[PDB]
Amino acid sequence: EEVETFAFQAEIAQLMSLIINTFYSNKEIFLRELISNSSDALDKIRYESLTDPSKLDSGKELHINLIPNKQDRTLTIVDTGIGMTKADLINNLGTIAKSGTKAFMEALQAGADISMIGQFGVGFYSAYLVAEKVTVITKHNDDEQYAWESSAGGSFTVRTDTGEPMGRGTKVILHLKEDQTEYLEERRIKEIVKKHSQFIGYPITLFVEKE
Ligand SMILES: CCNC(=O)c1nnn(-c2cc(C(C)C)c(O)cc2O)c1-c1ccc(CNCC2CCCCC2)cc1
Repeated sequence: EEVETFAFQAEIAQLMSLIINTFYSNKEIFLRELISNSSDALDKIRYESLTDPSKLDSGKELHINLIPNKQDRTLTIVDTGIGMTKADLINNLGTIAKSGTKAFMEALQAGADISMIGQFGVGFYSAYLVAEKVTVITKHNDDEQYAWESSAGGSFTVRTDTGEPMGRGTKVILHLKEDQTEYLEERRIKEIVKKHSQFIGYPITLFVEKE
């Protein structure tokens, strides 16, 4: 193996129903959240590079790419952000899933708008509105490349990854549900990016396919 399995420390089930009962009607939100996460990690590497420019030896270009693949039924979002160590990976998709759900449910009960979801650290899980499964590949300067994977059931895996090296950053592959292929269409992606992510301060490039 060298594959490790972790049980969700929270009810990810409770998070998932909250996300359904909050965004099922506007699923395109997932793109906003993932792009927003990318921008966050890009801000971090930018910031660290100011004090230590050798942080950029793993890649100088700071960007976000979107890659639909109809044949595979995947939407992939790549960024050249700071990436996650193994511990960052578990902290951000596991640990925070518990405390961030708790925090976000409290704020919603007190009247906060749903659009705050990203601020409670659980925006990533909106991906499960469109994806049956999600793989996260990540690389941080201070660690090896890892692959995280979950169908948002009771568990997720982490493994040392041995695919193509990214130099630094994070790639999220959405294995879309059969009924949500619309997020593979160029026009659709474009509209969502225009609508939600126009103020993102890094270039966001859609890779259109040939047909
Ligand atoms: C420890 C240093 N590493 C990073 O922080 C990092 N590196 N890559 N990413 C990253 C993560 C995701 C999701 C899988 C969680 C992503 O879609 C894209 C990313 O670049 C991240 C990342 C980790 C967490 C988040 C979530 N931020 C919530 C935060 C809460 C307080 C308000 C401001 C925003 C967003 C991006």
